Amino acid sequence: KIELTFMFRGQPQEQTAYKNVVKKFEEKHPNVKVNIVVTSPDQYATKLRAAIAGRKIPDVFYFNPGELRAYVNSNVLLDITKYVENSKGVNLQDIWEKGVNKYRFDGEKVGQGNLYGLPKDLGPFALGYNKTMFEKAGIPLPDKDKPYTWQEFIDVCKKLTKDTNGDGKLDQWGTGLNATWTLQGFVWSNGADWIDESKTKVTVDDPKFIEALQFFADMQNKYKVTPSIAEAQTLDTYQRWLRGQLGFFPVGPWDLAAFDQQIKFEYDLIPWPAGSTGKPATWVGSLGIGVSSMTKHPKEAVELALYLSADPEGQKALVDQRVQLPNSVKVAEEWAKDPSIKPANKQEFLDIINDYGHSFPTEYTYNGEWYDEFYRNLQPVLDGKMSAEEYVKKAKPKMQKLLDQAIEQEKQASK
Ligand SMILES: OC[C@@H]1O[C@@H](OC[C@@H]2O[C@@H](O)[C@H](O)[C@H]2O)[C@H](O)[C@H]1O
Ligand SMILES: [Ca+2]
Repeated sequence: KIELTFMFRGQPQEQTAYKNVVKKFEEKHPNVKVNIVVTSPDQYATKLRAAIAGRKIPDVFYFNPGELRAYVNSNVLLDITKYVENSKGVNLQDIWEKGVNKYRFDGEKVGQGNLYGLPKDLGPFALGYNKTMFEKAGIPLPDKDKPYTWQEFIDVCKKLTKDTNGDGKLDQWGTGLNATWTLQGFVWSNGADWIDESKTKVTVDDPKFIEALQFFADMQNKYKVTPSIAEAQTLDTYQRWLRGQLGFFPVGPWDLAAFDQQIKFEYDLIPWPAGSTGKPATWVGSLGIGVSSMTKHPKEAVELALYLSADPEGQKALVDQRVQLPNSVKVAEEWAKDPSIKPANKQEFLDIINDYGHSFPTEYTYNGEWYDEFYRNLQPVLDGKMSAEEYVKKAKPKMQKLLDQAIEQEKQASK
């Protein structure tokens, strides 16, 4: 007799996994029916923004931690603190503190106070390598703890780049990294960032940032350890990694089901190569599961969010279906130590969460438009048509104006 709308995003395997777990929820709560609105990851932001613009908000939905403050100011998210406190034996204290705290807001700052969402997951973005490829080539395996230097990384990528079937054409490459998701680690491990410590000034014109961005573009254009521009257009590097054509490619826990189904070679996880700091860097993603401020059924809505985030049965089903690592810290630690579950070094995921992972810069700002503008016009750098130095000088004032507006608009919306 109760109906909830649950809006979310995922790759195909994730959609299937969450749809299955929602059916489990419906079995446990036969009086609640959940109507699903699901999109691809790239389509999600536009569809959720449209729902919010029309004040027709789904009862339960994924959202970006960087939107928390804005969503609170516009009364989008219900304060679910009391519903969670009164809930049957769930203890958020077993859940990653870093995850829980992204969705707390005390009226002034994120990280403390009332709960406005529950963590879907934490998403450490690790580096994978193709072990089959290394062993066929006779190249010593990467170390599981000590990062390659950038020069060492290029050296091995060059050794992996070859014509394996002897037809005269390269058909295997060291890597093929997507700047949207992998530039951050090179920037951060080189002691740079998109914005300063105060999170109010754009710093992409830092020589350290420029060096990292130029090195990144140089993998394709100068060192030539990737498929060509045309080859990547023909078949993107994610697909080429699945087919066993690339030595290195990132791995997130959300990839594991897809990789189980499609990857036939052996692969394992390693630290990212490190720049001038000598310390590896990468990001830890997260999404929140929120409840509409306007929902007619707040108890049931929070029960669904809890079932996906913290309930041992709901969580076990998600982890079993290989679309995330456990939200419970103790369960995650035991998971990582189980050698029957691959990759062998899935401990690297926890090392990222605990030690060397960072947040996206937009998690700190009121909106992310300033950062989207950096990426919007980045491709000529990546394809060698414009230098990193020339681009960041051009982009910086456009980014700064947008960041300044985010800062101001925060002041005006929180009155
Ligand atoms: O394109 C391959 C895909 O991109 C990387 O993941 C980035 C991002 O994170 C998830 O939340 C979204 O599904 C995805 O677009 C990974 O390399 C791979 O999943
Ligand atoms: Ca060939």
